[PDB]
Amino acid sequence: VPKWIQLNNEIMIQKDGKFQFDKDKEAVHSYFVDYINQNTVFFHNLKEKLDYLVENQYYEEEFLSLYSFEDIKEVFKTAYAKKFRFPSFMSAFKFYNDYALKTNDKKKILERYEDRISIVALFFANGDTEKAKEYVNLMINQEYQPSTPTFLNAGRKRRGELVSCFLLEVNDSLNDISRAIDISMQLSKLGGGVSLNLSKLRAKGEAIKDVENATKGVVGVMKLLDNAFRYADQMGQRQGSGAAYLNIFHRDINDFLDTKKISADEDVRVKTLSIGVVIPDKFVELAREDKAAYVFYPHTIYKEYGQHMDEMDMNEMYDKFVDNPRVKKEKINPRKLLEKLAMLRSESGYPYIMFQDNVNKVHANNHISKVKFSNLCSEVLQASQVSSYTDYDEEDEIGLDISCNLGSLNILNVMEHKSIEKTVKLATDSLTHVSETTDIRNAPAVRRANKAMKSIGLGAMNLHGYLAQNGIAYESPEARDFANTFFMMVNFYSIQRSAEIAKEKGETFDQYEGSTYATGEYFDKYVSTDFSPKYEKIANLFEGMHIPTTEDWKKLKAFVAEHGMYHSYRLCIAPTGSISYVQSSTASVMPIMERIEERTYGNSKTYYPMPGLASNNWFFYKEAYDMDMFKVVDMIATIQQHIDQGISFTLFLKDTMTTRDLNRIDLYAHHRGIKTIYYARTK
Amino acid sequence: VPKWIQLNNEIMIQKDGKFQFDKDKEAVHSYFVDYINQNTVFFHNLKEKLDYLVENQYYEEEFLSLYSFEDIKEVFKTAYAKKFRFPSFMSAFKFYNDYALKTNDKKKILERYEDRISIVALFFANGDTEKAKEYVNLMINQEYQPSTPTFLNAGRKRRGELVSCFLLEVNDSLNDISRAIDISMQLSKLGGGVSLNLSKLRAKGEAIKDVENATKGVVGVMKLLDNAFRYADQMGQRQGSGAAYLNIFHRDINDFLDTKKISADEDVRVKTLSIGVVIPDKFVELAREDKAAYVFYPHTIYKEYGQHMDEMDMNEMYDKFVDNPRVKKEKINPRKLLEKLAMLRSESGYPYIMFQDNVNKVHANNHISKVKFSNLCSEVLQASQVSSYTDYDEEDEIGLDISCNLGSLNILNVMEHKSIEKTVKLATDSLTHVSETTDIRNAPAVRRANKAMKSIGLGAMNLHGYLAQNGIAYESPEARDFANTFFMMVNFYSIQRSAEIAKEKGETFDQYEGSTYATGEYFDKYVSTDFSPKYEKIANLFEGMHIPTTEDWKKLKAFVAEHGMYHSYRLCIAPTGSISYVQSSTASVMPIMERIEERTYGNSKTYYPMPGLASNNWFFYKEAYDMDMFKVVDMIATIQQHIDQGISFTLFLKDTMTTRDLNRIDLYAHHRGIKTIYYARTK
Amino acid sequence: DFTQMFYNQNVKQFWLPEEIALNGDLLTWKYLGKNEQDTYMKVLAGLTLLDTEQGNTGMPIVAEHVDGHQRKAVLNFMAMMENAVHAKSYSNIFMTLAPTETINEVFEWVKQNKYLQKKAQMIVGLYKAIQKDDEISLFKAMVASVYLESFLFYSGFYYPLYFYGQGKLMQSGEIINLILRDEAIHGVYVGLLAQEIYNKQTEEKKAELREFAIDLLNQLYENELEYTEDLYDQVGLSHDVKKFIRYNANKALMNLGFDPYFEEEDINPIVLNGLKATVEPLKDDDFYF
Amino acid sequence: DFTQMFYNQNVKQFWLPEEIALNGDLLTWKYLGKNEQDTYMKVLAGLTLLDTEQGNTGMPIVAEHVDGHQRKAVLNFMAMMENAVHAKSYSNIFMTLAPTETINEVFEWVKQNKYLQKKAQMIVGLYKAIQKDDEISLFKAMVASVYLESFLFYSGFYYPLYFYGQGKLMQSGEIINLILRDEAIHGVYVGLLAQEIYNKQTEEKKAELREFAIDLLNQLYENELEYTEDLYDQVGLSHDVKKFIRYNANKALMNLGFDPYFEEEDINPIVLNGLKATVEPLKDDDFYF
Ligand SMILES: Nc1ncnc2c1ncn2[C@@H]1O[C@H](COP(=O)(O)OP(=O)(O)OP(=O)(O)O)[C@@H](O)[C@H]1O
Ligand SMILES: Nc1ncnc2c1ncn2[C@@H]1O[C@H](COP(=O)(O)OP(=O)(O)OP(=O)(O)O)[C@@H](O)[C@H]1O
Ligand SMILES: Cc1cn([C@H]2C[C@H](O)[C@@H](COP(=O)(O)OP(=O)(O)OP(=O)(O)O)O2)c(=O)[nH]c1=O
Ligand SMILES: [Mg+2]
Ligand SMILES: [Mg+2]
Ligand SMILES: [Mn+2]
Ligand SMILES: [Mn+2]
Ligand SMILES: [Mn+2]
Ligand SMILES: [Mn+2]
Repeated sequence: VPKWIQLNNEIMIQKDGKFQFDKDKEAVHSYFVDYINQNTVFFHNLKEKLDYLVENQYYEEEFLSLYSFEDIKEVFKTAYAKKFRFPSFMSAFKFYNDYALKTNDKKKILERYEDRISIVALFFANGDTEKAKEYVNLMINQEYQPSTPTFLNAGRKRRGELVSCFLLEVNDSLNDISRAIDISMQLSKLGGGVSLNLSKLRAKGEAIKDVENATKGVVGVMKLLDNAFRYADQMGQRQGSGAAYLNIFHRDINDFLDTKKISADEDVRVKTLSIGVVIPDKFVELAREDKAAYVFYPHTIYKEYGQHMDEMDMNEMYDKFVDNPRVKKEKINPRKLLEKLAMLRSESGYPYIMFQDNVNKVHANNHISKVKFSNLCSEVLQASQVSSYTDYDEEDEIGLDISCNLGSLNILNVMEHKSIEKTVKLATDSLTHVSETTDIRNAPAVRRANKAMKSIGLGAMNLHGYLAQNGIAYESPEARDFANTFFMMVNFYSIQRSAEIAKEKGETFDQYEGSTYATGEYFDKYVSTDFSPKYEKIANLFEGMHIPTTEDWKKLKAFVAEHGMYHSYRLCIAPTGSISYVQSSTASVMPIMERIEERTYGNSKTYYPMPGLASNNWFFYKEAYDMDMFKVVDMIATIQQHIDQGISFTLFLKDTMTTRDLNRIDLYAHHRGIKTIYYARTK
Repeated sequence: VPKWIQLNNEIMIQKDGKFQFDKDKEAVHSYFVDYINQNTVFFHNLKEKLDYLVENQYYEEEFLSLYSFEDIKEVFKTAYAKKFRFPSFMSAFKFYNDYALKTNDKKKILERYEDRISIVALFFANGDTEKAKEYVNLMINQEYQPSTPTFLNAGRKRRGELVSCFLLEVNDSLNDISRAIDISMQLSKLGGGVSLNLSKLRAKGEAIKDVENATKGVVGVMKLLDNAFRYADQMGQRQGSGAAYLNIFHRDINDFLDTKKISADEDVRVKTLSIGVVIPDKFVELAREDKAAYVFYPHTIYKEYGQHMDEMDMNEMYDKFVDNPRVKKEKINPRKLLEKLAMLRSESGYPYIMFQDNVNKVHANNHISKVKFSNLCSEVLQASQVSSYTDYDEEDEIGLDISCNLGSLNILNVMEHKSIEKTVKLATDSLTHVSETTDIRNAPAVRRANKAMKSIGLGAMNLHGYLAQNGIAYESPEARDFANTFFMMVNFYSIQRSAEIAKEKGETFDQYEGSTYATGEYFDKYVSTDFSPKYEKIANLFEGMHIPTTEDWKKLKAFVAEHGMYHSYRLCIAPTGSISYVQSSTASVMPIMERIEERTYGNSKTYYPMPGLASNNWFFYKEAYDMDMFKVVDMIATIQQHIDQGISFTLFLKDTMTTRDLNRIDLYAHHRGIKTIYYARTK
Repeated sequence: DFTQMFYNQNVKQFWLPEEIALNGDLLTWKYLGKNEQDTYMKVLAGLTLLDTEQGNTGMPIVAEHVDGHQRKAVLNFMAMMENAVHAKSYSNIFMTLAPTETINEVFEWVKQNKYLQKKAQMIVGLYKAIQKDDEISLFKAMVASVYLESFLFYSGFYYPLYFYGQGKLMQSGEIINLILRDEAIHGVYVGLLAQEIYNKQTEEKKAELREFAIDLLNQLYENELEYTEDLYDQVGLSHDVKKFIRYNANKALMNLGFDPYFEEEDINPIVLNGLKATVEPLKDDDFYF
Repeated sequence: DFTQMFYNQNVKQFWLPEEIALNGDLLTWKYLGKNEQDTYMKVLAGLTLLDTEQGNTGMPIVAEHVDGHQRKAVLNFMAMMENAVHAKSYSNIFMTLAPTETINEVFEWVKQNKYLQKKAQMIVGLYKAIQKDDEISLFKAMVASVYLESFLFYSGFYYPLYFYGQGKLMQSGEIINLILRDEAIHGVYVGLLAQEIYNKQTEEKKAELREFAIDLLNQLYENELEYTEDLYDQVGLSHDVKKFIRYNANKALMNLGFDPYFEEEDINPIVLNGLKATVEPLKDDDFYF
């Protein structure tokens, strides 16, 4: 057992009835005195290091060639002047095991934290030394964290794509299904998580070229996609991850759900394909009134109306579908379906729940399309247009496939530096740069939507960490007040930066003129409701920072009207799995699952306390499972009212609560305006 | 139970110790006087029938519009003038259950045998009334039988494709793999059996752009193809059938074979994809000498030499592969691999065995490409060039994917009518028409190969029926002499018709100038060796027909040199599974499995005696399992010497014999020049 | 050829009633109508009563007359599952859903019920008729046992599976599914032991044993139809239950190496949702001809 | 007052030999003398025979005659343990340590060994003499069963325990300790059932039953002495084992409610060292907040 691992395991050993949290710090020192410095490759000067990394195909020549060597050296010096120290052993371990650049033999460390941050900053700035230094100060203060793809791969020649969330629309044809399989394989090859909408696909027992009972339904397509994702597994590094979304009014919805049951046969169950269910308000109304619902055959609806079932508003179309004899449908019990969803989420955490009307009643780009499905993490909610992939030697009709750009603000570090505006604007600029530098040659609709929509996702993390280190309970009304104010400022500065980029470049996102930004509707609740903190403690937390008022929001609305907005979507709160360790932050805006988490690496045990955990804030670091899920829903809705896309919202349940409690949480989330529900993790 | 069912079951009820074969005839009468005539749909005249079939989307109106109604009436009258009668109940039952056109609800019979034959003939003639009458006389005499796709689907609006088998070359890339999956689904949707050569795909543990041990090998692609064929299953009517072919020198050859082991795990086992193994002469030489062999990693060979492992001759490059340190290889025991092949064929009948050198030592189009794999029935052996399917928005390099049209001569009916020449020429014309009117819009390499190669497959059926009905034992040297003479005549007249078509159209198949037809090498054994019958009985059997001599072959060689050949490939002997029932013929050139076969249909059981089975020829209808497989190999080699493509050669084994006997049969087949071995069916 | 394989599958399927918490079924149970609750109770009591006969007599009597140490061990294991696991599981389900007085009354009713008694006594009669060293009487009892394990239970299993497939009474439905999975393997195993006896017989004796099996199946089937209408007409399910009985009758016949008796039918989708040649080395000179 | 707690104890003690990996004993086995290996194989073979008959015959027959579904469930479970778990575990040990020929030879040796045949004849004879509704014949068989559980196994158990206590053959020894833990509770349980029957008798009848029990014990004891000498003389341990079997004879008598018969002696201290989620329906009030 290594010395740092012993020093880390000494945390659980209680002295005077208290955990030895400070010992973790010592572990970090050991982890750097015994391992990191010994296995870190050192060079006589930075010029030699850069030459070795470029020549050995570690870095890219293009992004480094935009700067003189003096500017690169100045950026590296700015990164190293902070003298950044990892506060916990797990932060440094996760960085140097997951993100630090290693030799081809994987035994030496080529990149420190400062080196990786400097390289990512130089990639972000695209030739501006001052902008690169600003990015270096942003990331070394740990105010902003690029996502795992961006942070890991920026500036590296041997790399995947910087985007890892991809949403694909699948049209109801064999050509479109095969193209979807191909694109899923190509994007998993790039290292991205792929979500596919299967609602347009006709159900099982439908007609193919006017022969009856011929379609295999969406379950056969799910089997094909599951095989494709198993095959494309990042060159045998990570398990291929894919998601499939189906509307709850699709007839296959039960069989869809049956793919996640343990009792399902081998020809029914898909193991590497996550599933999500899109639930329109009509289904919730039918379940609430206990009226029996109807699941429709999509192809009959398409033949009758010329549009797909998921392309029209089910609230106004459901009665017409039911009363139409030419539309084929099957009787179901919506309450039984809700109970089945709750039971499946209890067993396996699936499916993801998308409340379609909750997403689309605040969607700014409904003119382009309504949000029909979400991503693999159930937080990307954007307009998508299906593509018509025709036969060979025939021109395809390329639509819009969602691929947003991830990046997370560290709420604790951002707010302690009183730099919400600067961090949000710099993160928006970096996300815009990464979106502009993304070029996928095997996903035509993804590339077209990236060029047109210019959608980015700016998330936040360390919400619970910040609240606990400031003596605020996550379920307290003060925490929701802080979340409201902080995320309203984040939205304000994100919109301001998007409008500034649109003014500078002279271009907005495609079909912006039809958006609620152009019409000013988006700013309605912002020009009438003041989002300043209602509690003195939160106001003192925001001291030293200008909180945008209704007049500021009116000025921003006028600015957007005059200049437009560059990004169709700006904010989405991703789970932030492993980057939260490196940043010493709690994951996403979720409450912490455990105060101290026990992990097993190799044959060794390691202990990670939550950041800033001590005896004084032990009570404020309440575990997520012990919390009331209604108050967690309230906080997530408070944040969601300022996020244009969704939030990865995992439910944290105890083994005691039943499926009725899960359904109640889901229905309260639907009532409170929650757009997506990610997971049902049972303790 | 139906009356005809009782009459057919009365065959096995012996009277005076003999089977009541004549009862079978009675059954057909019943089957027509109680079911077919009552279930048939009669019109006032042919005009109303044709109009009803045209407007109700049963028939394509284009092929019928090329004839005036008087000509169509004359063709139908020619078909009905023969007064064709089905001699066995099973012939009529199979036609009216599998090939006769029925209504949309399948409650009535719209097409008689004469109606189907007339429609197929009118489609074949393409506006020529005299040619349509010739086709009608050829098919109503049952001298020639179009394949099941062509016979069933010719002239139908709801038809599929007329091509039975498709062969795809899969290049070593994710884009090519995805395109192969798409094309396999498209062609299975069209109803054709798809064969894919996986020998170019790099083995398991190869590098995908400098990251090693990343590839899943051919087994992952096999699983993808298996799921694709499961999904595309002819709209749920016929199970999707696919074939995978791998060279025996591929490193994955064991894992390949492990896909068919009955103890294979679900993550490896493949159940809807047939497997074939391509064995060069080098492997047989290594096994014979008991020298340990080496299987190779295709990607290392491609990197070192710039060509795929199966793209070059292993007999001359195996030592270079072994001595090359930059080529990666694994040690295997070739005798152990042969024993594994024999055990697998005993257990499940797989893999198909393709003796590559036996195919390519007489292959006429080696300049275009060597034959690297076979079809799903292991009888199509043609040159194929792999396609380079590139990224989206990039032009693809379209290669040649094999596809040929099947058609079988009924040997008994052809020789009874003394019309080898006329039947062969008319069948060649019909297959040329089927190739010309075939246009597949989702398989580009298949379309290009169909347009360029113009390859057709003219098979033969009722070899054993003709031999047994003429008092010739199938294993006798007289039977092999008859096969030699008959198939030399078939080859002569097929080459003559191909050259005549090339002369009349002024065009040959692509790259004909480099073929052995153009250089005259193909005719060598035909201009030096006489293939006239060596037995007086066979010569009497061939009386009334001009058997080509060496002078006729020299004249044909000069004619080909002057005019060329329209078809790259002309003769391939398919299994002819279910259409042999309608023709009252034994399946293909294979010996009969059983004298009387008991088949269960619905809740009833039926007995089909072999065509012409009686007391005097009971022992001439020797069952295949009771026959010496070495003499069957001799027969198949004798036929194969006159067939440019392969023959679907099924091995018929007894349970008592061991895997050593199967290996001996395989090695004798390789020694005798057998190109492919189809199945190892054990009694 | 098969006993060690079945030993493995049996012991790896071992489970205990305590593993499934039953109390959460009360949430769904309270929402069923009187007819649904009545049918469920009656079906449950039917299964309980039949399974007790199998534990006290059926499995132990077969274990007694079968020769072979390994077969006796597998049969003992199966008898244990009936008495120690299944019987306690049925009792647990009852005690959770009904008060003591209601349980006693349902068992009084089902104990007097004509259709339940007819089948219970027919099966028990064949077990009581086994004679020492007479393999014909043993075979007849094995046929009866397979019919119970693979056929007679299924008119009963239908209802818990029907609820289980709808998201109702999930805890007791999970228990029933585990029980059913045990009875399936019991039926297959006893079926193989019966085929062993059958295959030792002459052709005339075989034809006679086939007639016995089909005649017995017919008697039981006609009573099952009456049993089914008696229980399921009040909840409108009898048509679909009848399809499920025939489908399981065919499985029971296949377990005994016999052909299916009934035409293939599709089953209710809710219930569905609930549910070597001798290797001889090449000796060389086999490559030369 | 006791069956439920025995039921719970028996089912919580459930185990399979495959849970214990045996390849760790390979070296300490290899290192034993030929005499030691011979005695060890034969000892376990004698145990295998006893468990074979206890599982096939003894426990099932007692289960048949004892009234009450819970008592029958305990006895059925114990029967399963005998032949499906205990008897089989010995084959796991044999298959690990010994080549097939040595295994074949030791099973041939049990068939021809006169002491092992005599003890089987005596015990199984009493099992097969049980008459329905005759409590005295049942008592006699239960005494025989207690003597098998708590006395007869111990001439065999001595040797694995003797090695375990020296840190030798510890994986095999772990299996044996699990078997011994089971037999101890089996002997107590059957002892309590025997006492029930004994306590129903007149004083005169009781006096005869004590005579039966003591005469049977002495007869079995005298045979076990000869068996012990036959096995252990070649390893020098016969006198030590004899002390152990007398110790356990007293425990068997005590399980039957009788006073100890042999005087206390010091036992080898080595041998002493050898010792789904719950589902509720959705109410209309759960849709409003
Ligand atoms: N907690 C930590 N986080 C990150 N790096 C660390 C940490 N502890 C030590 N290191 C690394 O080890 C070096 C030694 O640091 P130490 O605590 O011994 O003193 P120092 O004054 O920071 O040293 P130096 O002269 O290297 O700057 C640091 O410069 C840094 O590179
Ligand atoms: N074996 C058969 N094959 C094909 N069609 C048959 C067969 N048997 C009967 N039919 C059909 O059923 C009709 C019944 O007539 P059948 O053969 O009994 O003799 P028919 O009335 O004297 O006239 P004909 O033989 O001249 O048609 C036939 O005309 C024919 O259309
Ligand atoms: C992407 C991917 C490829 N492969 C295998 C199958 C293909 O035959 C083979 C080639 O993939 P390619 O698509 O050719 O990958 P590449 O072109 O980026 O890499 P290279 O330059 O080396 O050609 O890699 C996998 O096994 N799994 C995968 O996920
Ligand atoms: Mg379409
Ligand atoms: Mg490539
Ligand atoms: Mn049971
Ligand atoms: Mn049972
Ligand atoms: Mn025991
Ligand atoms: Mn015991």
